[PDB]
Amino acid sequence: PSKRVITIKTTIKGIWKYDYRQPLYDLVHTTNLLVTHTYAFTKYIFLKELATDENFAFNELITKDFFVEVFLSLVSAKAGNSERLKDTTKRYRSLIGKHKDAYFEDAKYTPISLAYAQQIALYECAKVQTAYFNNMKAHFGNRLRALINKLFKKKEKVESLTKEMEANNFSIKEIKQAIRKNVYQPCNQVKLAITKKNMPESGLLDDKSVTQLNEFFSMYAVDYTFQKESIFYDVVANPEKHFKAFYKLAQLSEAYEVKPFACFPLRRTFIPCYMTVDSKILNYHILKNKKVLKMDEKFNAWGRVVNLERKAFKSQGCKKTLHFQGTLETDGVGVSILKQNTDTNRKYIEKLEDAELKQTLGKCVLMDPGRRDLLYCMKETSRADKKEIMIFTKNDRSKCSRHFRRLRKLLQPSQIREAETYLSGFATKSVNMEKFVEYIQARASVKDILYEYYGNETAKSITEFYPESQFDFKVDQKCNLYYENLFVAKIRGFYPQPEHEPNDITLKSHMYHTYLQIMLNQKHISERLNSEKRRKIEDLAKAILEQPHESGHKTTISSLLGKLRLLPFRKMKFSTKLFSDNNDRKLVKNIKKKFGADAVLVLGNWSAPNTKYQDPTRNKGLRRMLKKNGFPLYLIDEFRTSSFCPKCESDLEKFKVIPNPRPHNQEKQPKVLCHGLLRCKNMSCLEQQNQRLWNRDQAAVLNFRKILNCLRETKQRPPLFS
Amino acid sequence: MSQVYFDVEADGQPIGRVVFKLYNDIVPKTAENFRALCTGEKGFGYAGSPFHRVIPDFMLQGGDFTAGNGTGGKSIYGGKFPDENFKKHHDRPGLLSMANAGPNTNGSQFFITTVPCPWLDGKHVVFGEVVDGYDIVKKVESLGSPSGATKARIVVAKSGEL
RNA sequence: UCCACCAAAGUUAUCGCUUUGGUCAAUUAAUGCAGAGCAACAUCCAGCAAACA
DNA sequence: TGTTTATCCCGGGT
DNA sequence: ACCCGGGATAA
Ligand SMILES: [Zn+2]
Repeated sequence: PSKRVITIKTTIKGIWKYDYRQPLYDLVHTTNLLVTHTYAFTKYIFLKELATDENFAFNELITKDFFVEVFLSLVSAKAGNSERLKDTTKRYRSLIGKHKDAYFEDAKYTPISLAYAQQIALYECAKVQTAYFNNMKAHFGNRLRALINKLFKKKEKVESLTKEMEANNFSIKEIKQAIRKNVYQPCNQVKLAITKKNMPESGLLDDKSVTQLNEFFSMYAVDYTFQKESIFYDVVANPEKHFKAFYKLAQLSEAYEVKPFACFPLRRTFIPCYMTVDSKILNYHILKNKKVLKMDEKFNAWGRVVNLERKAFKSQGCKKTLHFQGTLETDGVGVSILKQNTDTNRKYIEKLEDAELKQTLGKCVLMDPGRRDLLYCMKETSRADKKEIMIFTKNDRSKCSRHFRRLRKLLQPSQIREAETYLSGFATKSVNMEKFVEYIQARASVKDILYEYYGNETAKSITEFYPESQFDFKVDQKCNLYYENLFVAKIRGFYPQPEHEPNDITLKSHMYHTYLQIMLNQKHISERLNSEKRRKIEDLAKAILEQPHESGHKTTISSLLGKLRLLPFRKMKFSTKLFSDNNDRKLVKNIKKKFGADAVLVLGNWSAPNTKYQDPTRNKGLRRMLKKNGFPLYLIDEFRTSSFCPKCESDLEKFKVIPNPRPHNQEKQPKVLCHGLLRCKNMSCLEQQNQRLWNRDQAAVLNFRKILNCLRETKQRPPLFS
Repeated sequence: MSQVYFDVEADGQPIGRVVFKLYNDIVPKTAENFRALCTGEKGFGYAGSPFHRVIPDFMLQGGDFTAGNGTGGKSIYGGKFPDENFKKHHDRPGLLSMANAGPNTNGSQFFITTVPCPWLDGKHVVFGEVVDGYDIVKKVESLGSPSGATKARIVVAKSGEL
């Protein structure tokens, strides 16, 4: 049978035994560091050779072995067996050592001692290579297109033509036609010529641009040609031949000031990243063992650290053929447990036929994928006097994300924000050697504090991020007790109160003491305080009763408890993942509820004019989820389904101008024409019993219903929407 | 009209008994919930619930049988039940009412009034009044402080129905 | 780069519109749900500050 | 895009 | 002398 893998999310608090928690913190917090350097150092090398001689053939260096050697060079260990070294390994080590001293001096890095690191580099480095390939596939072709757009000077020509036609006073239709023909057809011809490795027609590009195309083509071999007459497809099919071409394209883009994009992937996040903890890694690093661990003893060794009796570790899946193979991933807070069934040893609704289309009578639900509203769903049986409509907005799905962003931004210490601002002042995606060195120096200067701040969950914390800070308990309008921003609990029996009349401060001090006592009893708060701190806090609370008026005890308690404000960023990421999963489940449940299990989904494509190729719209992602839940899904053309009035097929137009709701665009454009509201140009609607108003999504779904009816009756798309 | 009794101990020393008579006819749901909690037949009850809050001349409070600090408690019908009615007013001392965080947030916690509370009318449900042991109520109140903290630990040692 | 959800009315299938009533686990918590079975996770990166009409 | 597990040599310590 | 790491390589 084919190999398949499943993953289960868990927390270290639930599955990991306490005795072996601290060593893991030492492992991950180290690995995430080395891996980061394993990226930067690599790029450093690629900048020292290419900057000196572009003829350097670094394409061979893009392999897992080179990344493994780079990772090992950052680890100090006893000398090994030089006789068994391979020639490729010798060359890689010599190349690394050529710049090792310079890179260490620039980054102020010291070789970290880590025995048995060989078994670790094989995993993380395997991902590093994956970063180099996929990234190119994700950015090469598109970026190439952008360069062409800059080579053709598309924007300048469009602006000049727009000004000329405004002087001539042409209408919108005429201007758009003139552009789409005169300015685009030559651009399409040039793009096709570049795609088929052919120089574009002379006269469409100036010398300063033809030289760029010639230089870009010089990178490839004389006899090499793009597979299937498509450079875009060739890049995906044979990425190995475009690394040098991709680097040259990035250099040209930087020369032309295109939007920055990282040619060489780099790990910039300071939060510890997930790493794979293999049985061997567990044996040699977590268990601190000093002998071989075979497969037979693999499960026995694993059981000494984690509780295999938990619900997550046991078998799962149909016939329970998926078994846990002693391999998992973790970043020190969250854990992804992997299970596998194999050993570890190495269609558009318009194209449906009658027999298919006519089976959904009364079951089709038309979905408009709004840019702001993720889905606007209307059942084909909906009536004007009996609405059957649902709305799923992107804001609802991003509620947790925005909440966590606000929490992170509000709780950011002054030092941390200053360091982040200083670091961001240095360009990172640029391939310039000097700028990269400056960025490395800045990162080395700021890491000492950034890693400490973002590693507060597991790493030691000694900096006073909140000096001279006073925190007092407060209760919101919903009877929730907060310290400064931490949630303590909900006092559901707090509303009954007399007329306050704050006659004495001692009563307020007693209330503060009661709130402190309530807070200290919480399970999720006590565990965050060590025994000495808890005893000191209890002593201060006792003293407060003797001297309630004095604020020194409150200040001391606040200073002691200041540690609580350090956000558990990894816990925040885990909560975000859980919230996303729960929101998807909620969407599925709501769809099944308000429309029933018989709902059949019809989804639009885009609001832009008609296109007949890839067009990588984001909706392609969402469709993956719905089909996995059992909802039939079909596509319907949308390019012209929002231009005509459903009532009488007349033209629709935006008529209401409202203040711009987007804060970053208000100053640049205080008022904008409403997009979600439309009116029909025909005035006879008033006789039916002003113009008839419509919502963009409502009109789109009505047009989709009309198209579906036309397909059912005549098996052809309406000419109006064609 | 169900009648219930509590035997109260402070720091392990019994202090007396208090008897409440409920308004089953006018407030059936709240009275039934209070009776069920007192009996403890469903598996939980006020038995051992501390008097975590006592404001002298204002109120006594209790019924937190899961945290003992005012954050716990749950009714037999679930975590919350809608407010029943406000046909009774806090016009006399010794009236028993349900504690809540706001409109339609009644749980299992309860409070006993010691003075007229006209301002509480229309916001809390009253479902019974003290028929005996008001002296014990005053004795318990004397151990409280304006901030609500009690000078000594006070718990409902026993609860039952007559 | 701020914006939780449902319903009545201005209102005609009326908007990042307006006036009301209802919804809540709040959360720096928990692997999630059903009522013992199910559930892809991670590095890079596009998110938007618009890369292809 | 990926989801590890064995074998061999020699320098050092008892 | 003889056994125990620890790196390196390989499928
Ligand atoms: Zn019309």
